[PDB]
Amino acid sequence: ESADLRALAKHLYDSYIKSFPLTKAKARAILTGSPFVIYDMNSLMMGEDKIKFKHEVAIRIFQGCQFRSVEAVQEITEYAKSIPGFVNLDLNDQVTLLKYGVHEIIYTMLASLMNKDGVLISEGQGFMTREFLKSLRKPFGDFMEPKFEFAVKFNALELDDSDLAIFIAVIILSGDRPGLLNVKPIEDIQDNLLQALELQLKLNHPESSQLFAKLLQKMTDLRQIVTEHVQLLQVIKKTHPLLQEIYK
Amino acid sequence: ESADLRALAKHLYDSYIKSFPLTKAKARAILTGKTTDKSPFVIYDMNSLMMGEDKIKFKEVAIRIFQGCQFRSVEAVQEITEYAKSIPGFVNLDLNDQVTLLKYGVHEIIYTMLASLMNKDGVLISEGQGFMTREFLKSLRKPFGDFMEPKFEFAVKFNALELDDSDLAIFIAVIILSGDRPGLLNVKPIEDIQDNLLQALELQLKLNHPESSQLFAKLLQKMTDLRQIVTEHVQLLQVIKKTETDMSLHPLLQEIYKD
Ligand SMILES: COc1ccc(C(=O)n2c(C)c(Cc3cccc(O[C@@H](C)C(=O)O)c3)c3cc(OC(F)(F)F)ccc32)cc1
Ligand SMILES: COc1ccc(C(=O)n2c(C)c(Cc3cccc(O[C@@H](C)C(=O)O)c3)c3cc(OC(F)(F)F)ccc32)cc1
Repeated sequence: ESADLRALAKHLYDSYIKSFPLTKAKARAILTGSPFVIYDMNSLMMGEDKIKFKHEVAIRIFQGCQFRSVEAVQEITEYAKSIPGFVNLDLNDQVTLLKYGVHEIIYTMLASLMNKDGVLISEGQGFMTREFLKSLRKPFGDFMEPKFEFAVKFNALELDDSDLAIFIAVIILSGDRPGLLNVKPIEDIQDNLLQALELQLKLNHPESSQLFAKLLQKMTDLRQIVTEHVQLLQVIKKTHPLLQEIYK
Repeated sequence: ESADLRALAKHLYDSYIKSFPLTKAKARAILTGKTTDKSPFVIYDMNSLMMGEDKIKFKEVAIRIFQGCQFRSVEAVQEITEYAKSIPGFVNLDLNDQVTLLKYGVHEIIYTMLASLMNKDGVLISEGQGFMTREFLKSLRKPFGDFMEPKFEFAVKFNALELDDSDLAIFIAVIILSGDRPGLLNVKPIEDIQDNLLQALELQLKLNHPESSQLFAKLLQKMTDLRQIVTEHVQLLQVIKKTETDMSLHPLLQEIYKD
């Protein structure tokens, strides 16, 4: 019934607002008419004075990137549990859906903070030019570049938060994660989410044909770059004890 | 609102179940004979000890008891570290403090979780499939004949409170979020979180144990016992480092063992 799908869509959007402090609406405002910009080395070390952070440079930026991801994982976990029927699944399965899902969702939402020329950082207090990041030493200079390419493609679909809120729910409820014990309910929820997302895209983007389909195709792009992302970390194993424990 | 607190109690229980595979519930079942779980091999002498390698999954004996148990400590730290990240606000804190809160919280959380595996006669070992008796341990060599006994005495006193895993989960969190740790940069946001956790604990206790007069207060005092356990532990550890310089401490434990 289209009435309840519209309710599901509003429920998730409200939960997403609570779970994610820096919305896409907010990020896009900041990128388009003031956050300190980081375009080279001098601007960076200036930027710890302006925007306060935690305790060489290529590695320091990589690491602080992990910090944020751990922060992100908690936001996604908290959002995940507001998905109807999620907490009711077998606890191991919830843990399995998150394990394989948080990456795909992080890159999805990193797209909201990026454009052609760089990426907002630190709750949007900052902006890191895309040029400075590729200026970084091999292989560091090559880490965020593949994401920039995915983001600009992805942002071309002109999704808003209310779209993204359902979309990422769909990501979490993937019935093909290894090690799932009871896939019936997982796929039951996903189809519901898929319905809500199909209607949402229609009402919210009437003039955009088959956007639903085009969006589902991007989940190919996501899983590809997630694979390629883990293998890029697994050439930086070619490189505290509690810190490595907090970030494993 | 009470409703915000129950929600926090549930979230914490939920992560606790996800991060610690041997709950107190599983452990009380093994320790009584419940047919939800199968029965442990008991070790009480060197002979029983020695078929236990054939029986249950796993250099003289008292040393590699201490070594086996040592690597078990490491795994626990990882789980507590895993648990800590689920604590609303913990990973947003300053990174130097996160390390700080772990550095001091972790042993107070071990002996709390280790109590779950103990009775007045011994301790489950090897994920539950073993049971090493108190006496056997107390009878080990001159230095290694005093490791476990104080944790036994705490565990006996502590298990008196009759907490379950859903209580422990909040209380384990209150331990981590201790602003009074040495070297904390921003004590203040730490204490807004603990202030909240303690509110959650209070409610959870009053509801889960509606007859246990002052369980909350009584439970906060048990943090006193915990801190004394850690100090006797650490100093007795430096004996071993000097008795047996052939013996190595795992680095993650060695870093926690600072100050
Ligand atoms: C809910 O999902 C997200 C929440 C936060 C963020 C976020 O702020 N990030 C930003 C701005 C970034 C980009 C970035 C670049 C340089 C330093 C960064 O760390 C600090 C400055 C920070 O952003 O707080 C962050 C980011 C990277 C991340 O790891 C990666 F995706 F690469 F696997 C994860 C989250 C990241 C992204 C997704
Ligand atoms: C809350 O997290 C945990 C706390 C304790 C344990 C745990 O299993 N332990 C057990 C059963 C023990 C008890 C024990 C005694 C002898 C050998 C042991 O190790 C092997 C043989 C095993 O566990 O199978 C384990 C234990 C001891 C520890 O070191 C100490 F803190 F005491 F210095 C640490 C953890 C220990 C696991 C998780």
